[PDB]
Amino acid sequence: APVKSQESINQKLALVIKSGKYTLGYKSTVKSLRQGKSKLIIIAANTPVLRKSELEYYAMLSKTKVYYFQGGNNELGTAVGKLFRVGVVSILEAGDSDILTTLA
Repeated sequence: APVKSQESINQKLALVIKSGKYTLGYKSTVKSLRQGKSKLIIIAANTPVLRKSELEYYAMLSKTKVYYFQGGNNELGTAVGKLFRVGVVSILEAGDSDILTTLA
């Protein structure tokens, strides 16, 4: 999270989710990252050190990037699912906008 860009990652990631391949929620990401073919993970959820370290480990095993958006509330829920607050996300094919090569 670059200081002002809490809207930009939201907008660009929803703009991607319009047709690109994503996953939502801890088990969903963990599964999908253990499936290797991920490229970018987002953590916008109250995620402690061991929990982030596990996601970060799968983002290291898979040849992936980690993006912390850990506002301690729900700020990416806006882009992804609107209802749940746990903004833990990952993207596998951004076949829409360049997010995994610019938000890199």
